Amino acid sequence: SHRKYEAPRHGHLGFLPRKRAASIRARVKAFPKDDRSKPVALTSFLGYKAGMTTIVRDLDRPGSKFHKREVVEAVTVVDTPPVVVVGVVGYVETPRGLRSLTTVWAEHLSDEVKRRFYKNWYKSKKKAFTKYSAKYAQDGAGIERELARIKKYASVVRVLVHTQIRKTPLAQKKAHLAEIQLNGGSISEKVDWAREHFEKTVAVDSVFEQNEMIDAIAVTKGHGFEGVTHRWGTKKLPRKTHRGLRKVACIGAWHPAHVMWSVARAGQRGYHSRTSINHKIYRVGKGDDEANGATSFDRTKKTITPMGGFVHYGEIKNDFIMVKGCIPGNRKRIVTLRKSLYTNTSRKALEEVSLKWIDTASKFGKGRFQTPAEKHAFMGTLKKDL
Amino acid sequence: SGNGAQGTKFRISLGLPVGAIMNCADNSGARNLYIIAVKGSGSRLNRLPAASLGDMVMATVKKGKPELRKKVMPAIVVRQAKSWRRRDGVFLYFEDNAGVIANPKGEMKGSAITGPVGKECADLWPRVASNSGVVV
Amino acid sequence: MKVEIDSFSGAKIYPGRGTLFVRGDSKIFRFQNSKSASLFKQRKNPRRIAWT
RNA sequence: GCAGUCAAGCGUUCAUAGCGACAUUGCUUUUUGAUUCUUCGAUGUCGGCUCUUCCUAUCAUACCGAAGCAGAAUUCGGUAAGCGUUGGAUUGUUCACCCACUAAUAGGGAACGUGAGCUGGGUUUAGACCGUCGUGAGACAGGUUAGUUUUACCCUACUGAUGAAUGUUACCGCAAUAGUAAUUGAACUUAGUACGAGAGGAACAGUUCAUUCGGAUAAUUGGUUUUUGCGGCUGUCUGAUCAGGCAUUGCCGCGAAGCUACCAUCCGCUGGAUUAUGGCUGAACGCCUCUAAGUCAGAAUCCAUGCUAGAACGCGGUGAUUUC
RNA sequence: CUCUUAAGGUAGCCAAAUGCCUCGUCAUCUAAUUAGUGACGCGCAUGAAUGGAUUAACGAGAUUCCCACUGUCCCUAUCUA
RNA sequence: GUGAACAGCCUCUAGUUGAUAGAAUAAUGUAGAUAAGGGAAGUCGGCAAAAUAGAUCCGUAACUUCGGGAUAAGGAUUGGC
Ligand SMILES: [Mg+2]
Repeated sequence: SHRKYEAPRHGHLGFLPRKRAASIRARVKAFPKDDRSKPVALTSFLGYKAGMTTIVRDLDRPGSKFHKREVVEAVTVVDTPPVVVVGVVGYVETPRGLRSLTTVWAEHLSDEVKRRFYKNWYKSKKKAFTKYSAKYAQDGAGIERELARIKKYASVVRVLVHTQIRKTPLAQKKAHLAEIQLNGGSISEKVDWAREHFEKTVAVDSVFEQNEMIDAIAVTKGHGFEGVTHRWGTKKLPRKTHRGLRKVACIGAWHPAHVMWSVARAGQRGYHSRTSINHKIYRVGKGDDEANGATSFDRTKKTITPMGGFVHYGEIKNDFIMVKGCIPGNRKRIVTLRKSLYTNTSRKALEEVSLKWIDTASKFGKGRFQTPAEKHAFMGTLKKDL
Repeated sequence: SGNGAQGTKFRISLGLPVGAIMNCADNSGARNLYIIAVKGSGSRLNRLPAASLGDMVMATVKKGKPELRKKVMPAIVVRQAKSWRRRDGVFLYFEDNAGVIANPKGEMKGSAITGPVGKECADLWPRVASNSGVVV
Repeated sequence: MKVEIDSFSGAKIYPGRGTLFVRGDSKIFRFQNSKSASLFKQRKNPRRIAWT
């Protein structure tokens, strides 16, 4: 007979079922609208999240109390070493949706990728793409025909790329492989750009740039079987409740004589796919660079890796994307970094950023120094050394 | 905040729910300010309205001049003991909570303030700032 | 961007670190972390704390 | 309880801007009556708490039509249930009442929703105190005080989790269907402007924040501590020392890591089609008319975009396929 | 002065564990009190060992408020067996 | 032994080491803990929990049956050598 007072329901019904994601590499369910009037380039990038740190920068926001003032912001540093092309895939518009028509692979497929097709790599004969490589022997034909098949039909073209996970601290040898939509001009130019990159390499600076807003697609940190209180933000029952209080009291009215799809129940928290949008890029680091974490303001040779390594991850020896704020996923987890589905003409989105300082103290405790230099300069000499 | 204020106020952590008592920092004759309402505050079941720095609150004086008691009046919050984080990265906090009595517009009833005053508050109410010692 | 100093331990305080306290007078204090701020609230004396 | 028809009358003038007597037609099933059909080999009997969902006779929020609409404010009506609808003092209360905030503090249903969900304050056993009644035993929807809240391991539903069979095994995908989400306020500016004798006094565009909700996240700050990590302390036991045991983790200070908080930070898409309504051309009716044919604009609406799942009897592309 | 029916509620005490009306009226305490207290009393239906009024001390009795206190709560988090 | 102590805590003689066991450490529990700012706003109601606590010296109101009230309240001190 009508709830006594009114309050909004606990939780978002759009994010159901709260199950564990079908895979640990979160699917990319849309790419940007293809403008065929501009160069061929990747529309998303693979990468491994490494950790977070802090930035200092002047804000450029006219009319704000913090315009022309320093602000400190959290950033996450996702470890993105260059990816490698090994295939193209053509999709044909049907009245039942996009369909993969064919796929052509590269002559040579690396061990990192090859392993992705094996459960038990070590005790296998590694016969992965052996007979398929023979298709390249007949000077063209087999391969050439299918490239032509894509050019003729095929409404959209995707490339198969994969991570060089070896260039990365991770114990995992098996590499992550994914399709990526080619958004540069002409279906023909697409497959050609694709063919001219087989076995070769694409890096993030050819995909993303400073102050670019990018979305982030990842499976959310797992937490196992959750009670109703934390899974749904439900009010706790009073201390005097017999047999428990981390519940909900009324799982339903008498009629319908059924528990309904919409009330809160205990079960899996975490490990959910999430496409989080609109994270402004704050740095496109270079791997060779020894001043990753340096600034035109803070002019010392230091790498983006904090003292002690990124905790539970290790060092950043490759190019990296530094994005504002936080991002779905935990450290070590594969992340797709997709560029935007729309042209945010905002103001927040238009602000060009210059970092003033990048934090690099140990995240493994209350870090007090930025560099080995600084720690020595401050502490003087110790019983060890010299 | 409240209204009749000049400007906007980036959110600071809430320190003072309803029923909180804070010090009175002005010459008005009042020792306490007892919080009974907050002019910003929206609505959530079971949620206590709670003020922070520079918020106008409705108060009563639980201690002090008899001619000042048993009646509800506007009040402005100049200090909070509850930690909060300025956009420049720094978490800070005062030693007590205090407010100054005021009218619905913003004009302080008294003309003095003992102790320091949060700048967020001062940058929001001219008269508070006018009558302020050290700010922050 | 300034580096501040722990006003109890003399430690360097980079942006975002620790807490700032504003005592009754208007004496502003700074701690690089909870440890020196706990010691401070405990009415210790830095001169007697071997690592400061 | 709610809504109509008539128009005497109110409304300075004027029935119908807003109302509306006398009479009169209805609607509703959260009232309360009436009935006694079901249940007396028992359907747990009030209120609150908690949580979901629905109704619209709509309080707020979107876009309109109208006014006794100058402006500001308000009131009447339409499309509208997409989204909100609160914090408290007194009472067991439902109800009521006052304080207070607010965009607004709308009304109802779901076995007077919800007791193997709680709680047990009231009513509703036996103790006891009153008043009234009675010769008395005792009685009084009169007052008063104390009075045990049981079971799920089954089926289904719901939440999540595996999984036989479609040659085998692996990788990359499609998308049917189902779900879906954002919300509301202020300040600056427009502008002391339009309007106005005055008193007063808006809005669009632009800018900066905030509320309510949601999804992640842990660099920072904070919480937490069997890191029994370091140190300090009491008592006792190992002859002393060093170093340790015992005191249900003996106690205290700090304390990484992990988890975690509007106690922390980040993020929350943009196209179309329509509704009310206002219109274009335009007859019916050689005039007139937004409508009859045709047509434009047009809403917190809806349909897509986007977001989540992925049919375990929906599908596609691709790799390798057994001599011990 | 009179009637019923023998007398006609004195001393006291009260919206009291007894007051229907009733959330009584005034005062006090609160921002706000169907609560509490101090008062008032034609008291439906208080009242004198069917005991009345007062009362220091005592109470795991009922009831109000203040200080201290605190995860009762705002609003939840974390740890151990 | 500590201490006021047949208290609690540790020990000697003596007696036990017996109450299915193994591997994990989800939810929800039962039992034991702690929480920034606020401080009863929770609730029929401070239910539960939290705060106080030994000892020495100082200090101690109304009222009263003169016995009490009273550890009233409120303070300072406490190791080791
Ligand atoms: Mg009866």
